[PDB]
Amino acid sequence: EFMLTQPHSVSESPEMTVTISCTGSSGSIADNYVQWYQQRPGSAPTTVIYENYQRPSGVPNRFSGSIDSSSNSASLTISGLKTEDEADYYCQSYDNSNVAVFGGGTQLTVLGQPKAAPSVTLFPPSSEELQANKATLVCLISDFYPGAVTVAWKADSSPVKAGVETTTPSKQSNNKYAASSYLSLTPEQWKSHRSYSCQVTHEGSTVEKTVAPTE
Amino acid sequence: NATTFASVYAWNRKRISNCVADYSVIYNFAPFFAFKCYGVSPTKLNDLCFTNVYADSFVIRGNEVSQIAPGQTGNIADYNYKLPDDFTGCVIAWNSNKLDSKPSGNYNYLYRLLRKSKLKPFERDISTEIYQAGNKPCNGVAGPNCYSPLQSYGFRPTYGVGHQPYRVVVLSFELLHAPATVCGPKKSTNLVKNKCVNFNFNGLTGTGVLTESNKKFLPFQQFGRDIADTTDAVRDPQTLEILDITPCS
Amino acid sequence: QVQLQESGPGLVSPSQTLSLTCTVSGGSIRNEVYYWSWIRQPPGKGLEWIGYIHYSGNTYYNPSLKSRVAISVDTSKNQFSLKLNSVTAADTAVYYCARVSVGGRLVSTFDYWGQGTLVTVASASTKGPSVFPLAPGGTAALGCLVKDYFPEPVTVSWNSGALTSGVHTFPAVLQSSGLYSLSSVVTVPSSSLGTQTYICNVNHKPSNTKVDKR
Amino acid sequence: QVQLQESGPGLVSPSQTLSLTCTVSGGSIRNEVYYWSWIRQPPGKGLEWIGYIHYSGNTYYNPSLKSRVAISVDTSKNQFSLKLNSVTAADTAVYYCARVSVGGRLVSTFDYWGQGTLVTVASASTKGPSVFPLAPGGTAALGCLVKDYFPEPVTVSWNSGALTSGVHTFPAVLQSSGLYSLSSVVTVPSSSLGTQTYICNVNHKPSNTKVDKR
Ligand SMILES: *[C@@H]1O[C@H](CO)[C@@H](O)[C@H](O)[C@H]1NC(C)=O
Repeated sequence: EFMLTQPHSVSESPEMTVTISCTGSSGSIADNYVQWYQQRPGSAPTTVIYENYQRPSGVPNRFSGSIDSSSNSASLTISGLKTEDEADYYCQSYDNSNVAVFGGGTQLTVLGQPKAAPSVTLFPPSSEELQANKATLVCLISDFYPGAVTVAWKADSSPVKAGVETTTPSKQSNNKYAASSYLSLTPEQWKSHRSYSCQVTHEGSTVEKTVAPTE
Repeated sequence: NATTFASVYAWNRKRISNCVADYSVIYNFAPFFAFKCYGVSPTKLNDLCFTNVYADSFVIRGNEVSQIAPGQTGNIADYNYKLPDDFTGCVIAWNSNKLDSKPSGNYNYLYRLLRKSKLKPFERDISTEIYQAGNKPCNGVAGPNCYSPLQSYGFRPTYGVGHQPYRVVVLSFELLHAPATVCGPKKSTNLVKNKCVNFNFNGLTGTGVLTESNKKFLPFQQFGRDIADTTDAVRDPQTLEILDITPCS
Repeated sequence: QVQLQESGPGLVSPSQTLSLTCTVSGGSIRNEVYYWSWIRQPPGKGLEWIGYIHYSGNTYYNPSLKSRVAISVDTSKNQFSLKLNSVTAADTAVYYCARVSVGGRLVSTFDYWGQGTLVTVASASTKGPSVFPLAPGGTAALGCLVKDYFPEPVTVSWNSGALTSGVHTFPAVLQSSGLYSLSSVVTVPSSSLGTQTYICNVNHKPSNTKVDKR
Repeated sequence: QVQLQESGPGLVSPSQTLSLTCTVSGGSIRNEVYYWSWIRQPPGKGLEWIGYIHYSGNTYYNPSLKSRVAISVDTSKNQFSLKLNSVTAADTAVYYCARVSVGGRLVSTFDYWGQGTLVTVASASTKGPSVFPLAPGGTAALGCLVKDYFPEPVTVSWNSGALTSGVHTFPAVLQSSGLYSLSSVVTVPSSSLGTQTYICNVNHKPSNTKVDKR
């Protein structure tokens, strides 16, 4: 057994020197070649460093690995980090019995992202769903910078008693966040009220839509 | 199916003779990395017959498979195993990383690094004499101008495919002067009596009707003939019974 | 470029034998990389190595999953499959197949990876897909809603993949009733709300059920 | 295919008889090309045609070298020899034997040649060279030094003729005392400096002396 340990999360300002370390526990690191892979959310990992010193084509020169036999650990130092490199990293090695082992992973985060306002969007249930004796509200959030954004629902007088679902925000293609919310209820209760609203909690601000079921 | 194969410098050879050379049982093993045949054809190898088959078994290190061939030159080809310029046979090789490798390193296999002269075809030379690189003697231990004759392989399971241990079996098929004895299987359809069919018992080609008779031959006799030198009866080599040979009509 | 395509049933009942098929495109497995491995990743967790197979019959498995993992290969179809017997809820992970380069001195270089797929290890209250339209300045937003479907892996499409400008997706969520829900919208000008009706072409991968609705 | 191989001593004393023997492999000289010629080339100079001989004994020589060149053939051994008496210091050249495709319409088509051997005409008669190995970023380099020898042709093999990737050779130079020096290195990884000793193999053809050092 040759297990590798990595820090779970890490963050650093852009255009600075960042180094991701990965340490072995039950084996010699100099016995096999350590590989690093970049895996963005919703995509397959891509080879970054192989043979511990070689880098394939297409990868920027900012990536560079290192091997330390004294501390039986490896370190992936970066020069000039930026937003396009915000992804997960893993150290992959091999045990003495030809067994490949992947690292615990390292969540890289870029703090120097530009500030943006959330794009709150709410959609009421259509008539095709109301005819099916059901109703479901779809609230959409996007383009927001803070990741601690929570959701809320109001019936313009009190919180909605119906079921409420909450989704965890995730990164977009442009390093921004995106989230969604859902609420299900009967069509009779939906058509018998004046308005429903989807409240979004943002840093120092809040946005609501207040869509009215009355046609 | 051997559990342990000898090293390349000390390759063990087995003689195959006086048996049914059914080469089809070889394909039941793992997919062969190399099956190059010289002179003989593997498609109809069972159809031909040979005198003796030399099975040279040894293990080499990956890319060294390309060195075992008639007319090649290399470290293994010149100092560990040399094939003749007119070799007639097949070279079978397959990977054995899951058997001949250990995590701590399987240093049980060794090979001769060099010698004063090249090896003759099918020559074996096992010794521990320290090689004398310089004019000074090399008795006792290998000094600065001396080197050990044998070198050990690593054979770790983490090495690349070019360095993995490959078991190689070289089969020879040269007929020197003796008549051939190992031809392989020659199965055919069963007997059909009371009907005129062509027969080829042990090479006795003809046409006639086979029928049982009380003409029991001697234990060493195979077939019978009349006063006209014509075959009249023959025995069935599967179940020993005398069957007469007469023209149908 | 060499591309891989995972395949197999997206929903497997518990205590059953899991089976997934990986298709190799761009050549044949004789001399290319000599190794093809499987890697799984639980949702929100790290990667996990499973094992690779050689075309000569050499197989290697994870020590933690020796008796459960079974790997086979077929050189005639250029496809290698991964088998897992007696699956449970702990096996919930997205499986990937990848090639391993052994031409060097040591094994390394996981150069290419597949598209990946998720396998549902639950069969309780299995239901099919269901869709419902969503009602919608110079621009407006609207899309199609998919609900009442038990299997997690689902695919979306718009206008048969022709001119998909403004298409955006959102992560799914499991409702309290035991069914997932997915939403996909598209940004279009306000003039195109009543003219040039766009069609959403979501597809339920575990059942290959294509549904088209405005 | 049919190829040629030169043989004979590479160092001849002045005013002596030069003797060289060319060996043909496979094709016996009765019907193959009917003609086999000798061609010598001084260092850095043009090709000097010497002469060819027919299988029936029809010999031909160069006009400038008619009084010294004597060519013979031995069909029993598929070998033909070249004799050059009264050699001079200016006769330093690398000799080659090649065949002529006269079987066509006219004499032409020097299709196949030999590897050639360097022949030095001097009364030095120096013995074999003294060798000294040179023991050793991600890659390193090591070599073996060869000095103190008048006859140039020597072998520069490595690892008993294996792993030739990265091997490089350098031209020789004559010292002030009258000896040549040779150097050749090979690029090796820095991590592999502990095992797999890269032996350098040298052989002095004029004396058949072989030395192997790490
Ligand atoms: C013969 O080969 C089979 C696999 O084909 C193997 O399981 C068995 O152990 C081999 N026999 C011996 C004696 O090793």
